[PDB]
Amino acid sequence: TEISFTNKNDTREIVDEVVENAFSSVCSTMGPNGNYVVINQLNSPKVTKDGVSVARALDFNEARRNMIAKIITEPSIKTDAEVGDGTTTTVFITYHLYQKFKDAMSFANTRYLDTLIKQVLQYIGTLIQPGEIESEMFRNMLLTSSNYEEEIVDKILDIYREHKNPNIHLEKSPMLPADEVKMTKEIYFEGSFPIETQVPANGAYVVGPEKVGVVLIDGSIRAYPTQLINALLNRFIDNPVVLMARNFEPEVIAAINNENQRLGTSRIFAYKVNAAGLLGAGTIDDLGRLLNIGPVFDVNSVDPALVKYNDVTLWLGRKGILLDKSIEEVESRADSILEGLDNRYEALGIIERQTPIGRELNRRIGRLRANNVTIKVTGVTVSDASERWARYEDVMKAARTGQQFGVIPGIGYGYLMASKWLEANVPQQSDEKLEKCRIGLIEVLRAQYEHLTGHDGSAENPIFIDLVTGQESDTPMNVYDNAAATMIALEGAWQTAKTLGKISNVMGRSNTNYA
Amino acid sequence: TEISFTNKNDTREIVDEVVENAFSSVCSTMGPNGNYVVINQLNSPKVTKDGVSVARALDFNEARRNMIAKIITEPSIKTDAEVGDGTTTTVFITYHLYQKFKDAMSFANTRYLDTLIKQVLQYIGTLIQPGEIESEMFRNMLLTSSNYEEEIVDKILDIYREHKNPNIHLEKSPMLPADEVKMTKEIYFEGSFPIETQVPANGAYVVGPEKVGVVLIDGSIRAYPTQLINALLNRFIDNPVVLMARNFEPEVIAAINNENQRLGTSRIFAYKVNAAGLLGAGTIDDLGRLLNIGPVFDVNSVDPALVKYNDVTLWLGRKGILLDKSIEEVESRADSILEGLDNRYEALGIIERQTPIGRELNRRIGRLRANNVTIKVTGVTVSDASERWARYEDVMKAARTGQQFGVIPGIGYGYLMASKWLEANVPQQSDEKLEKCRIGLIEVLRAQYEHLTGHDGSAENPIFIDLVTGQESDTPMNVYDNAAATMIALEGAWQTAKTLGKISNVMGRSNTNYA
Amino acid sequence: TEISFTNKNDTREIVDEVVENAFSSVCSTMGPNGNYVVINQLNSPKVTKDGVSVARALDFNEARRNMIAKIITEPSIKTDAEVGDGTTTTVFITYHLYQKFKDAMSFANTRYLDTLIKQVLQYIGTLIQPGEIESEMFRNMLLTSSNYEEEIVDKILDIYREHKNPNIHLEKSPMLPADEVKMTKEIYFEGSFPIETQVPANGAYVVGPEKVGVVLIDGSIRAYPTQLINALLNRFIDNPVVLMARNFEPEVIAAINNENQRLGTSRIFAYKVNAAGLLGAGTIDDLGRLLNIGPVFDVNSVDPALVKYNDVTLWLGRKGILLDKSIEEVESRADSILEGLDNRYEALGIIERQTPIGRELNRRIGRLRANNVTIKVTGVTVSDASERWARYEDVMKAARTGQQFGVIPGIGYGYLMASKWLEANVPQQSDEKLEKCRIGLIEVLRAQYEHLTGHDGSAENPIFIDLVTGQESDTPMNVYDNAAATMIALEGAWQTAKTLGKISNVMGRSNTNYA
Repeated sequence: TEISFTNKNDTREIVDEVVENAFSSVCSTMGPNGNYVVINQLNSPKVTKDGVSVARALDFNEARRNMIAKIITEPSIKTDAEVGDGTTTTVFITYHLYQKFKDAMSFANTRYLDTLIKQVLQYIGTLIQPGEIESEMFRNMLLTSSNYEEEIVDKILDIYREHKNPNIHLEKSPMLPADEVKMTKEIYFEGSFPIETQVPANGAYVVGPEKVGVVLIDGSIRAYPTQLINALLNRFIDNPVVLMARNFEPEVIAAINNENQRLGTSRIFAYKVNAAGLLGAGTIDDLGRLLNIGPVFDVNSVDPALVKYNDVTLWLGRKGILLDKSIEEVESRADSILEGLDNRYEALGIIERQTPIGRELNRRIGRLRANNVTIKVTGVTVSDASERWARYEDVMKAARTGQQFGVIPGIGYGYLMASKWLEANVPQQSDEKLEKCRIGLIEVLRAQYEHLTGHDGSAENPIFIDLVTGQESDTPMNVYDNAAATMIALEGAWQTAKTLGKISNVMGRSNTNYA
Repeated sequence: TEISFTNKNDTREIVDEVVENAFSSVCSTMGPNGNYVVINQLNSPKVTKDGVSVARALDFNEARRNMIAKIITEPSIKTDAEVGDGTTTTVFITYHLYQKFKDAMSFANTRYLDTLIKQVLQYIGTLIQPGEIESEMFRNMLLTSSNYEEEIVDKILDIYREHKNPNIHLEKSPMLPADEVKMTKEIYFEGSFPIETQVPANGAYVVGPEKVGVVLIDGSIRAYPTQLINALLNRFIDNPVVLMARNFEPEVIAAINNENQRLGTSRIFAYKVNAAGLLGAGTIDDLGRLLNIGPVFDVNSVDPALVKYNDVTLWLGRKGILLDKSIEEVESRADSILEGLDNRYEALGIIERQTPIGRELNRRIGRLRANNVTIKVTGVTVSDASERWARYEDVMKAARTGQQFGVIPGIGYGYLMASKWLEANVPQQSDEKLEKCRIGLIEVLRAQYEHLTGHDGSAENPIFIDLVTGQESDTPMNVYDNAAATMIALEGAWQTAKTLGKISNVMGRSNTNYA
Repeated sequence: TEISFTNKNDTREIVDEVVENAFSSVCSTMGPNGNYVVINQLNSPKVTKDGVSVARALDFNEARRNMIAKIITEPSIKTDAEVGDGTTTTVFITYHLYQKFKDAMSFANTRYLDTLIKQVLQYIGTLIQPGEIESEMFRNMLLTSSNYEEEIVDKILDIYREHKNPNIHLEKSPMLPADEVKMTKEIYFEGSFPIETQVPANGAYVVGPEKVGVVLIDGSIRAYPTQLINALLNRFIDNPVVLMARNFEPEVIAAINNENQRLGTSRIFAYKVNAAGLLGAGTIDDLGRLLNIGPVFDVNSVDPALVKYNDVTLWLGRKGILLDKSIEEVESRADSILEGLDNRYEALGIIERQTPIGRELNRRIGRLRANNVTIKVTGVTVSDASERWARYEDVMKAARTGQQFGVIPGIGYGYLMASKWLEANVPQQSDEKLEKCRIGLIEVLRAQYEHLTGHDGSAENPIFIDLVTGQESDTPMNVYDNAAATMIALEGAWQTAKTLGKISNVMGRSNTNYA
């Protein structure tokens, strides 16, 4: 009376059965006619607009059906865990590419669906328009908040009414009053303690003295740095010898006794910086003498822990320098601004296609340079504080898109003009007739605008291939414009839902063990 | 055997049904023919007229229908949170606005439920005569209690036959005869302790010495005001300052030892004031100067704890001032009558349109100006005193809307003349055939006519449009007029009958997560 | 509950509904068009491909079908316990050997068939490519990753360039610079604690080897010595008394934790060794007389710790011993490998055929030699780091098998040189009609290549030279060459699928009891 081999037809019509009634709960709910769904709780019923929590609660009770829906819901909500909004297109064209019931073979109709979606990504990134200003973020907030609380919209318009991308703050309010927006000076990036005995403080880990001797070795110092025989002897009773590096902290974390238990009353300190990024020349550059600490040392195992060039109790600069769980420098002089302008024009160059890898020096640079704005809300109840927190997370990632990424034009416009492009690209019968059938099916990218204007009437997209829907235009019979979806959801979520449409049809069984 | 999807065929016939056997549940119990409903209890049955408990006990057995009807039983009690009555108006016309089964497209058949009910709100501001005389409350009380009990209504008509709407005190009475209506010498609000040392007396809570130098810090006091080091040391042995504070208690509440544990033999008192109201020009002017407690200090963040302005002795006057469990102050002097005239012109003059927000003096503001009336009623048992207590709170708030808002004429008046308003507004074929259909459906705001005169016969509405309708004329063979329905019910319960006959039609799913 | 007699056709169709739907489980998951299998957990699913984690999970609910699928899958996980792959080829070709089902009368053509399959395997052990150098192994690493990363590709080749046959390990670290090649001398073998009082350490269990007096029980400790305290008392602080025992510890340990933990409380060790093999007596001997454990003790439990043979304590050599969860060494210098591993290297003269006598033996004895490279993965994002993580995990297994088990031209090239070899046959042309039908179905040695291309098509027996051996290699329908499988898979899979096609039709019934 349970689940076992289902072969294949009770797992053919069990995956034709939950890509339908998890599709039809976010096919009606699209857009301005934003049809509600009541989700039960343990408690009283909640009623909702969007498919986010709907896909969270897509719970059947036959553990087969629930099991299979546990993957059609999963990246469609992980994508909005990333970017906030954009599920309702993913969980839509994951059914319009689940029309691929036959074409699961690796060579022909998925090499011409890797390359064809590759040209689609190419023409999209070509087609992307500079959605940067906040008066069309006023247009985006019409739908990304479901016009619920424009107070958070006014807050984030005050946020990026200040300089672009400061330390955008994360804070709720259990207390009642004081909506607060404070522009402060903070250069906050990661650096912590290896051992509690390495820190001058223990409460807030702040370095006690200023002008403190800091040794700077960025890369893998593979000398096994327990051999502090003259480098530590330069600063023997003087100051905490601070080392900052990447993640190469070897078993010398057990050889701390060679100074602490053995000779050496100094206050040695040696820990890593943020995770794997291209900042091998930047994450020591923002530290050092370019912002007045010390030498910008290359990723190398040279200049070991034995002896240094020179260390002094005049070593830091006359700015705000404190070790923390993530080390804090205030009053940055020039170099953070230099690397920030460098990666700013780097984030102006390749913003249009938006390939992050190669540009994700912007993982920190751009997050770091513009200083700090701290935020506080008014929470009258835990429930609506969490709701306005979720809406704050909606609008702040949308602001991240509208600044670092961009905002694409209208809704199916990047698909209907992609259908012009799939008239521009190869329309012939390719090396397989299934590939010609597949370009006949990737003619049907336009289903998103088709179904969206089927909320308003009528759903006749093939006339609208030619000229009528353009530009920033996916024309209903209302206004023809003033609707622009966001960008990186509509592109990366597009690609990972192509992976969804080719994965959930190449699924063909179900079993039950325990591992 | 549990929750699933229901769409559409299992959710058209699951929410087209629970606005029927929750429709006959509170449309039967209307009017003269008060066709009872047996509500089961934990015990023996209760038999009921009034639709409050009839809505509150709306319990099917399936979690689906229960889960749906939880949001149609909720505006019924939100009507009671608004005024107290109008529940069966709400459920009746949320079903006669459940004629939006299929009309979900964007422009026409939603904006003639937005703008058309906006014009009906315009004719609410136009139509409602402010009924202040109690001979129209006489017309209200014939049916507004569901023709059940007139003794408490006779009590409140004696109150409004005496000095109208005083501070009616709230207290039970465990004795059978002798309903007491007594007038005392009281201006009434309360005071208690957040901290055990913050009460002056321990025997009977009465402060010993009079002629207190009473300083006030009105705004957000982050210090939890232990700042009294000079104005308290000028009255070091005499008496404690009767202080008033705000609800902001930060981490300094452990640091109030600067007054508690340190010097100062004082007997200090501190408590909060009410929350913020949007008639701020009246609901802090009644607190600061009209009670004559102390100074009127402005809301700002200037003048820190270094030095203050002045402390005078003779700020108060020879009147009744005593601190107790509830503070007693008697004989306010000069501003009450002229201020009451000024604020009644301010709350009657330019708000003829009558939005509910904008005239919220009827919350409590007026029970602080007017002195006191203590009442003692026929209570012998918790159950029936609770029942007449619920009916008491139903009738007195409708009476206070008759005192501070007004009372519109009758039940058949506000739809059969607001259908003359749909001849004042456009009755022909509008800009869309969907708009023509929508005003043809709002032409059936005479369903109230049909429902009132179908208890007696007959519901022949096309003839009696022109001249018969006044007042309340949904023609019985009795009187044709002379009973009145209340005002803010037929506005606000009307508005939430619009929105919740606009919600529970388009909802088409019922899912589950579990917290 | 009613586990009973099936009789007997209900054991034809309790095994034809196990072997057939076990076959349609993992006959699709081969090849390019790998249709996934969704293994459940008792939580949310795990979507996988290979027949390893499918054949773990071929779990019908019924106790008859579980009973039958416990014999088709015990070779499927013993196959990849032996090497790492060959599972899906095993339990595929068991169904294509279980059309011998119809020829249940088998003893005439089982002396024939099983000797024929020996000659077929002899021909497969004629069709050899002993790929040990990086000539075509370069093509293998080129083909397993499409040259993903030349670090990931050529780095393990660089490990094989200098250091012979290492134990390769990999880790993660969120850092960019080069991978951490760690050629450190530790050799894995087994030993842990019976009681925490036995080990000198408790964090990492590391022994502190000095004057180490070891008494050796190499064998199964079966003489039940409770008398192990006399030489313990004679050798109390004179040495850390180390008794080595087998993994078969009897329940004398309940008479030891109350005896030797008590008075007579020296640093006593008595726990497990590795499994029953020649290095079961070899890992205690190469570190034995050479590096202070002791001379050869026979596989026995004779002469307990009344008194030792010799008091061998101070043989502390150029070595490092550390007890662990499994006790290992650090930097041994004696001829531990020159004692026996040269005999294993000349026993790698079999690796032409690589007979199963040896496929366990010389991996267990020979691959415990020297340095074991343990690295950490890099990658500028988490996602690509996980990608090259998994892909380096992939490539090290094929590299291990290429060093270990050879690399054959695979897909059907083994099987369809074999079927051509059986066309111009094993020269006894079958005069027996049973044997003639059986050689006609050992012409369904072709079905693995046939079905592997028949996911797309096409293999027929006059289409040898065109599609099978055109072009003269493993031929996918792009380039017709450059693919390779591991040779042990299409050797041992064929052997044990013969011993599952010999069962399961000479199976006739199904009883129950608990012994």
